[PDB]
Amino acid sequence: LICVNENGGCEQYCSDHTGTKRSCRCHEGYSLLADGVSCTPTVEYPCGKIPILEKRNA
Amino acid sequence: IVGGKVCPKGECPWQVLLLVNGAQLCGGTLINTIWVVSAAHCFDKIKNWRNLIAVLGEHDLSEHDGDEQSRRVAQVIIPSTYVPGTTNHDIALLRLHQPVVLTDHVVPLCLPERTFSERTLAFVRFSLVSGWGQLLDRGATALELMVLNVPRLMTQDCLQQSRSPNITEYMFCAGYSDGSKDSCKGDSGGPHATHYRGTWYLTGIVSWGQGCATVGHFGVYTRVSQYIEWLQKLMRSEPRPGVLLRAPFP
Ligand SMILES: Nc1nc2ccccc2[nH]1
Ligand SMILES: Nc1nc2ccccc2[nH]1
Ligand SMILES: Nc1nc2ccccc2[nH]1
Ligand SMILES: Nc1nc2ccccc2[nH]1
Ligand SMILES: [Ca+2]
Ligand SMILES: [Cl-]
Ligand SMILES: [Cl-]
Repeated sequence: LICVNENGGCEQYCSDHTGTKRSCRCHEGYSLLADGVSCTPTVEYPCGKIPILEKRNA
Repeated sequence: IVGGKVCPKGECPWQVLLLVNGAQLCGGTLINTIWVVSAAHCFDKIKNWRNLIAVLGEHDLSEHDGDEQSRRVAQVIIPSTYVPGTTNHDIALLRLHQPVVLTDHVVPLCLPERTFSERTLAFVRFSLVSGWGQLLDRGATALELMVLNVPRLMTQDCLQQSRSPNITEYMFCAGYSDGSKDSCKGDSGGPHATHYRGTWYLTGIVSWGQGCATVGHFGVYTRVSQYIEWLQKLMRSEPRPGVLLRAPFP
């Protein structure tokens, strides 16, 4: 997998590593799940999410 | 904003209103609790730098509902390459004097990594632009916050479809050339926000155009991806005396 195609499969940020290696990362206020691609909020108000809508579908 | 709709209260929670002596100046984007991104040109005619206020949680300008949070702007940081009265490098980083409190109505927009922004976000066709600017060319400004969805053009196609400053690599075009839908005066400095897999990111800053919703022309936005490292470095720096700071770019 490579970051220039389909975001490396990452939900957020992607780093290419020497070889056929890729690492996904998440923004502050999120952590990477064991799938190695998804980001989940670690705080009440993570950036880029709209609380009234997140609650409207919780 | 011309041809958009009211942003329902709390759905544009990163939107900032900048005031000078209580009067509407510009918009801006909150990116964490003490930092706001706006447009350099918003500050071309500031006389007393100590009367700039940032308001978060704002929606309807005719009433106070208690979700609003005002802060003094302690620093306006502008790149060395910006020249007053011109269009290129139209970006400013504003330090608030005290953090805002994150709430349902006050939330930062994510400042993305450069590669992610260049390789991924730059290809998301539509993004949202917002503000309390003019609802019409030569018309009154909005009392309620407006938002508009606009498509992004590759610069080659912007130049081909348009019919005066260049569109530099520090800019991009977005919107419509039929005169129906645009950002306008007063929206300057506000967010062009891009959704990707459930999260929103800052990709542009309301910057300039030929009038507002002028047929044959598109809106122009500062290409934030060019400034990510410049911004990140300034956010790790200690404050300096004096509100206006010019900082080397790159
Ligand atoms: N960091 C963190 N992640 C959480 C997920 C569910 C509830 C509380 C949590 N705190
Ligand atoms: N209130 C609260 N605290 C949280 C921490 C992590 C994820 C979600 C959360 N909601
Ligand atoms: N007001 C104002 N804004 C400026 C931006 C760059 C250099 C000088 C400036 N003066
Ligand atoms: N498209 C567009 N963006 C603008 C920002 C300030 C003034 C006029 C403008 N027209
Ligand atoms: Ca209000
Ligand atoms: Cl420093
Ligand atoms: Cl000063």
